[PDB]
Amino acid sequence: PREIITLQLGQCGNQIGFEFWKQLCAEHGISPEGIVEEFATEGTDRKDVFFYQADDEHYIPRAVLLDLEPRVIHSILNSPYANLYNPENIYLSEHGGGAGNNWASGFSQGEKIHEDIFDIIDREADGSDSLEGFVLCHSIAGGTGSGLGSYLLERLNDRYPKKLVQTYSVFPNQDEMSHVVVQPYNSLLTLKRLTQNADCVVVLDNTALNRIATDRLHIQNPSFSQINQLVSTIMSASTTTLRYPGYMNNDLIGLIASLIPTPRLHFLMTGYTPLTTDQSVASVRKTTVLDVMRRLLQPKNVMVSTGRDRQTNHCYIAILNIIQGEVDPTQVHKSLQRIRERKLANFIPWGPASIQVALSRKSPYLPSAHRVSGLMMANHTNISSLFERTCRQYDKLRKREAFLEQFRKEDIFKDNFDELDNSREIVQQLIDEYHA
Amino acid sequence: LDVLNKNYNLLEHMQAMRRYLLLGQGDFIRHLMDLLKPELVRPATTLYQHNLTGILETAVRATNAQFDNPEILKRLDVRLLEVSPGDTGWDVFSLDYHVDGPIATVFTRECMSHYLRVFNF
Amino acid sequence: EDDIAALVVDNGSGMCKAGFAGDDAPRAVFPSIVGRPRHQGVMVGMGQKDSYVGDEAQSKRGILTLKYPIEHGIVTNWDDMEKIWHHTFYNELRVAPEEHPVLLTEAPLNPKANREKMTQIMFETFNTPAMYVAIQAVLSLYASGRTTGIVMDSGDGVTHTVPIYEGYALPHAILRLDLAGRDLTDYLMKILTERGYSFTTTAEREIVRDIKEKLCYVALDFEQEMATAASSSSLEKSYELPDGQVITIGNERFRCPEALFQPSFLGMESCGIHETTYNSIMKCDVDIRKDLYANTVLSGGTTMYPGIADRMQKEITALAPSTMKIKIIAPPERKYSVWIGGSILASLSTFQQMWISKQEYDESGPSIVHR
Repeated sequence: PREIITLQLGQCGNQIGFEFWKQLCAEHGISPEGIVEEFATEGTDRKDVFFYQADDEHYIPRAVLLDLEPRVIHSILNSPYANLYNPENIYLSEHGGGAGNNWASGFSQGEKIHEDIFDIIDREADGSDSLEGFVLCHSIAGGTGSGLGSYLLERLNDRYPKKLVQTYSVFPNQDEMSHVVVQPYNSLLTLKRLTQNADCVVVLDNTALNRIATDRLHIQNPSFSQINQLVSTIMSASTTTLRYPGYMNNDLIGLIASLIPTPRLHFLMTGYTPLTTDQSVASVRKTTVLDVMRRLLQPKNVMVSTGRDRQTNHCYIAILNIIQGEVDPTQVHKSLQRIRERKLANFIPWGPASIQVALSRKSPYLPSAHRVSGLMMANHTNISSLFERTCRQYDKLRKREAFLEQFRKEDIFKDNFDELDNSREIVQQLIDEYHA
Repeated sequence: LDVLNKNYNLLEHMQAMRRYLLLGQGDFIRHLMDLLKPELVRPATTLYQHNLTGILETAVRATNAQFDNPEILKRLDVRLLEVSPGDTGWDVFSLDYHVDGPIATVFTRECMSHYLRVFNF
Repeated sequence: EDDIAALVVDNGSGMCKAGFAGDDAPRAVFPSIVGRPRHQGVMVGMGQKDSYVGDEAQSKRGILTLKYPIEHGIVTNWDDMEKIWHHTFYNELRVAPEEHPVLLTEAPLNPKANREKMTQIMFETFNTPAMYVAIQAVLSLYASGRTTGIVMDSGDGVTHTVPIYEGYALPHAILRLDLAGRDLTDYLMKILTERGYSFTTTAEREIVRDIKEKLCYVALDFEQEMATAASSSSLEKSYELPDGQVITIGNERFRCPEALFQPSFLGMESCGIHETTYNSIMKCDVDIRKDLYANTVLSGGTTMYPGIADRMQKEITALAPSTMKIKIIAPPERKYSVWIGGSILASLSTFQQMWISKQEYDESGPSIVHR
């Protein structure tokens, strides 16, 4: 019916998808090894849209996880949520990889394991006779998720041409350049494949993570154990129309169709306010829906590093405001009434704009059926500031003679560096041209 | 009001018809309308009905594992018009909520005749 | 009136028995259960509801969550005990308890603070004009004739041994024994697997409680009945069911009433039913002990067996002295024998100055239950 195959790949893409499947059992009322609660069918009306359909009421995840590093998968099998995963769909015990840290490693390893990489991931494709598409849950940081992920964006474009492609990709961190220095090279090589060899992306910045991780979360030493908490909730938040029973844009080709203006303009800004557990003691007094979307357009919950004074000459075109759970829908048109009076979104002068709001009932659970949740999927034309940030860090590195002799020994014979530079400037010029 | 709750589930069928003629839950109708399009693109014939009951019944089992318990699948059917076979084939298909006994006390002839009209739009 | 215009509520040890007075059979009996669906969503098969109680909760058990207000024969929670009282008054009978005086029961050994709790519930929420707190022990004895003698409470819950002398019970003789009918149905389950027959749902485990009172019989002299079973007599019965499970009995025909006198089959060192009968009479006054042996009355759901009157007679004579005239008075019905005693007490010639009304509750609080 609407079966999606997630493509978890890389050192960071496997960990953000590990707790994504772990989030799904707590809201479906199911255990990874059994069914102890009856809340799975009376409370939740649809479960076989991301999981594989049941053979013994055991909803297998439709997931594949490949990585060159064996460290990310050795921290999985000792956890009690790995018995839900199957040891025959992806790998058996003692799976390995390369050495290995290179963008050209996984780019060259795709055609030497070409027979095996297109054998076991295609067995899940013909399980349903109407496949939705493929989401590449991969990474941009490092050479593991960026090297091999650029290969599958090409060969799955023609072997599966009538399928939706759209990824939840995480952006790397640009604070210092000591541990990694190959960061401007492997990022722009995948970013070219994300626009012409891929339809849509969902950007997730790393410098904006610790802006939120010290905002309300109150940590002193930033660890990697907090990167899975902001990411796994908004992943399950994006499929609330798709997993839980909704009516309009209840498919993944429903939501993405109403937000993309044009190809190579698909970078969607994400926002999510409620992350604090001591808000729970004051949501008993009928906290309404009239105050939760006034702060979405206000740049506080954003996960995109952008300029603060660059929003006057940029214009919103498509903005999504997803409320979940208890909505009190007699005032949801009242919340959309107050949008035109502030004009917090700059509107495009050539065409109409749209503020789309939708709702779906959440899990039968006490932290879910009590507190209001707001998921934002914006589309603003100030996203070229990240593309100006990455390009200015790209041409400055090529004048310092950095990784021009250390990178072209394997499988690179011609200069494909300006092939990425002009196509990035094509994106940056067509964005500002789009508001005439 | 308590004899319907023990035997007939009268006002439960009030919520139930909203899922099909008013299209409350979309997964019942999207997995329908996906499977229903390869038949609606051709003009309708005499042999149009016997496949539509089979495409209704395999659409309600891909989306359900507990809906066999109530008495709703026997009180909903496929309604089709008397239109000549030289049409596009899209406007002939509709679903209707059937009534037999005490559910026909609360549902007379004027109710579903208006529900055909709200269905077509 | 109160011959017909008074309600007899017999809150038993697992079943609530409501009905108007003057009858010899209760109106509506069902097991006392409540059910809470912890969240909402869609409700299929039955109506959209935030709380299924009573008979709409017995059809959905793996769909609902189960809760017993009466465990060990004593009320453990007072919110769901009132919810069944709301269910019996307004849904299964549909009469307002604001003009009709209400006759409700209690345990013989419950504290006074519990007895003050149930007076506060009936006056405020249901607004009864008058009521009376009566023990279940005195109602079954009044249905057996005069109000002197000892009753053998063995229901679904905890066995009570209450000796009553002419309407007044003894304070320091109410012995509490943990032998229950729910222990015997669990005892029948752990010897049915030895036959090879098991369960897969809770519904197959429910009919064992029906077979405990239907198929199993009491034989006089259990001791030769196992000796004739050792010589392979005809005592094995196999009951047939609509589904594929075939529940048979072997030597468990006579053993579940034998577990009353022999608690070693239950796996405990506790006293038998005839022993806690004998231990209760052995601390009474010595002149009224003769009046207790000749008025032994059986009551409850565990005691529902044919041929149990002469078995209790032959078992008590080995401990009691042989000069006492002992008679086991076994009524034909005994689950409902408490209810018929509450209705014949309701049709008494004089009950009008024994009413606990709204006026005395406003003037002395709930301490007027001391009487």
